[PDB]
Amino acid sequence: KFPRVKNWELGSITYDTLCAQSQQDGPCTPRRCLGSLVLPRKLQTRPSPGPPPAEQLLSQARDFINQYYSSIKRSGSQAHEERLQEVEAEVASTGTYHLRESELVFGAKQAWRNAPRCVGRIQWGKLQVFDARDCSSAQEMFTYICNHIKYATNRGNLRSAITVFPQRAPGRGDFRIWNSQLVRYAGYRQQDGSVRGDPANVEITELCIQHGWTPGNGRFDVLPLLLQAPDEAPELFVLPPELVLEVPLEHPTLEWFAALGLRWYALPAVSNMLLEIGGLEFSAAPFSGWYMSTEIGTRNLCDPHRYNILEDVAVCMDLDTRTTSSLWKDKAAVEINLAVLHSFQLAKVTIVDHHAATVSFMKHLDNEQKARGGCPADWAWIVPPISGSLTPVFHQEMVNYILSPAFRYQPDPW
Amino acid sequence: GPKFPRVKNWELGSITYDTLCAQSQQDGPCTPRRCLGSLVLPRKLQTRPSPGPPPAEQLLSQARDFINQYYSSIKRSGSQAHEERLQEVEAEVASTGTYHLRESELVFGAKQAWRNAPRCVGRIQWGKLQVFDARDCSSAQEMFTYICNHIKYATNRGNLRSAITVFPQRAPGRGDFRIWNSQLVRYAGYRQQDGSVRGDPANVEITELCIQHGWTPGNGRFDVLPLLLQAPDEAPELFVLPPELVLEVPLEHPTLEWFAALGLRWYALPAVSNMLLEIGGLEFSAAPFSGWYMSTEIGTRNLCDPHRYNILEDVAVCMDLDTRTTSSLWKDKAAVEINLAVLHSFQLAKVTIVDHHAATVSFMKHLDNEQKARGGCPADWAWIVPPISGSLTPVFHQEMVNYILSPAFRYQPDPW
Ligand code: HEM
Ligand code: HEM
Ligand SMILES: CC(=N)NCCC[C@H](N)C(=O)O
Ligand SMILES: CC(=N)NCCC[C@H](N)C(=O)O
Ligand SMILES: [Zn+2]
Repeated sequence: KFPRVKNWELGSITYDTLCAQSQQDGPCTPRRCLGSLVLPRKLQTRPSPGPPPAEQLLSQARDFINQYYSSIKRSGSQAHEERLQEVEAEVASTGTYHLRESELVFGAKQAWRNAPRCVGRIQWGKLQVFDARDCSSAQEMFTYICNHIKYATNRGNLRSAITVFPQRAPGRGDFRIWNSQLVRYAGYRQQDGSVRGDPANVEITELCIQHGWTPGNGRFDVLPLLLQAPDEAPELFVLPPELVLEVPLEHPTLEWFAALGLRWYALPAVSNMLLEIGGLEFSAAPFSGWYMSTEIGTRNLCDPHRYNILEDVAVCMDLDTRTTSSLWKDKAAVEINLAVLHSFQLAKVTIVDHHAATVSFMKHLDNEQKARGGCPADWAWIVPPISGSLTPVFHQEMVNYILSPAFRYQPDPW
Repeated sequence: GPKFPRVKNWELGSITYDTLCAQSQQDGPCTPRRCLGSLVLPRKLQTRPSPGPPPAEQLLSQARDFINQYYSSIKRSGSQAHEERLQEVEAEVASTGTYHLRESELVFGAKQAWRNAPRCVGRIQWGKLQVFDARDCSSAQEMFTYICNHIKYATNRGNLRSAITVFPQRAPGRGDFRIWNSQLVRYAGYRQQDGSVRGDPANVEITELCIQHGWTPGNGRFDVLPLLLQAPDEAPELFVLPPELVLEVPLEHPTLEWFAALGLRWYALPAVSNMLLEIGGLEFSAAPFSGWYMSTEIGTRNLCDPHRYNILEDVAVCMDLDTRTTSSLWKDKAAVEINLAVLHSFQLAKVTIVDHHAATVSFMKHLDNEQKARGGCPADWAWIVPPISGSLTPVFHQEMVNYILSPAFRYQPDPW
């Protein structure tokens, strides 16, 4: 039935009745918990060469349309009943249907709201939705992306946004953004298999040079985009420098930090996920908000398989890197995170630290408890990578489950 | 590929398949519909008081399974001794409704239970456990003697040795042997008039329970609590631990001279005493165990949790940090220094302790050993990854499969 959910810091308890609406299965079973896994083994997004069972697509649609009219307090109204028949009509005749701009906006916001792994969902209602379904080329995707970047960036005063390109069509190819994010630093594999730049982007980097991109030779070279229209070879487009806002990293008191020459971009814009709304799939729907300092300061810069700058900083800090018990790792991680915050604030670019971010997520949980009777959340992804139990979320139990609309992982186009 | 959970390590890109979970003979709280893995106490393992003797039928299969595990472990599966031991257990259950374990079987089961603990990151030490057999114990008084003996062997003047003391199993129509305290060593939690708590808020209940049972309470911030030991069908008796036996460590920072003036301290012996030890169906309601601390348990959870000592702000103020803004990362800075203090103080006092980095690295070694020896290892990510510097340790990047294997350590309802 309904799971009891406790907060070990306050002693409070709540039941989750929202998970009841979950119409999609996760990777867990009573025999064993696989919630710690990042990617689904079967919850993928298999091909769309043959239409989707009208039985299925139709129930999802009726449900989403139902969701939409409850949202505007016009359920059972006339428009509602007639909107349902339109969908019924279109599906029966073509095997698919289309969303109205307004339904799309509602759908995009709900997908974010439902994202179990997002700690910044308190902002879910503030999302600028760019309808890019009137797109027929890779060059057009690029203009749309450039407009999204400009708006989202807004000279450092970041504004959340999503751009939705054409939905998937049976038997036809997908519109796709090959890059995992609109802005990423190249990863160049060198001599002894080592890597210059972002090791996380080695592959996308190689695919780019393999399509005519002239590579640079730095640690932070902004990658070009590989946009792809249905059944066509992806096309390469370089982003106008003045559009890619970046932040040079320096430390408040450690004068030498700026020397490292480290930097990060201001816009976190995930572009390889799929947006599903009422059964319709949007293979290319890039979204962006703003960074929470740990994503850069802890993960991107200190992960062993990423920039892994932990030792360089510890050495410049003159710390005892001989033993683990000197906590040189913990000490250096704290200064790098401080530098990200300080640097972003100094440059007047939006950013939120992990304490403020998780405090605001706690309010969101409360808001959702009242609004829907629960909130799907993935603990491992919600608790910050450093100072975990120093934040409120750590001490809060959570229920993870899939609701629709939703953002989902999808296979790599190559 | 393999029809078992695929487990990946994102740091090293390596993959493995857990086949050991197929051996799980009990479900957890999750379902295809929703994951409840973050719940601390999900009504599943919960070994609730089942007074009436267990289905001889259910106890038999659990018993049969354990015995097979045991003969497997000594490489004698299918042997004559195995079959005879099998017939024996079945006879004893048939006539008495329960059964008993041989000495060597108890030692094996104890170690397996630790080996099987999903929430323990120090399981690389699982094969080195001192099992004190106290199944002959017949009084709260004798319980106190064994416990003192355990603490003395386990403490070993700072050179800590892992151990477990096993008291009599639960019996049909009889009271359970029970240790009311959550740990052989806990600090008192005094409720204040203004509403606050002096000492450790985690033990307020157990503190009021000793008082209600005759303990003359103190008024310190670190008062070692007495033990409430309960023999079958009898009110728990009260016992006070000889101060010389309870080893404690004063906390000082290596470079911050004022930290020591804070008067902070902690005991060296971490000894869980309220968990149930389950082996082949038999239930050991009282079987306290101990090992040694991983610095973050003390430095981060005990001293910095909001509902515990919560000393973060006090230390941050002494460090002259900006505690009015979150972006100054004042909480982080203070946590680090406090964890450093704990580590430094134990090393100075020559008392066994391991930092979160060393510990997680050794747990990664343990995961590899288990992958080969059993085809996997049940682990609870949220509990394995340290409360500070999570992604800085190797386990953070290691996906993990969680499931229940038996023998096992389980939670049990409070005796009162
Ligand atoms: C307003 C600022 C926002 C902040 C501070 C924020 C922060 C985060 C963080 C920290 C994560 C985890 C990242 C990681 O560990 O890889 C995350 C994940 C996610 N967020 Fe947000 N988010 C924000 C806006 C958005 C927006 C506007 C959307 C969508 C419209 C969104 C959708 C998601 C999704 C789907 C994930 C999971 C991605 C994955 O599985 O890799 N977020 N967010
Ligand atoms: C030798 C060093 C040991 C270390 C460093 C170690 C460390 C840990 C840590 C850090 C935890 C989690 C604590 C928490 O977050 O509350 C834990 C949990 C646990 N350990 Fe170990 N452990 C050790 C010895 C033992 C021994 C000897 C046993 C039993 C024979 C054991 C059984 C368990 C169990 C059952 C749990 C979970 C208890 C619960 O649910 O609260 N550990 N251990
Ligand atoms: C919107 C947002 N804040 N985060 C989405 C994920 C971005 C990724 N963790 C990164 O560090 O680039
Ligand atoms: C054996 C061990 N290291 N830990 C068991 C649990 C102890 C508890 N976390 C505490 O901080 O007292
Ligand atoms: Zn689960």
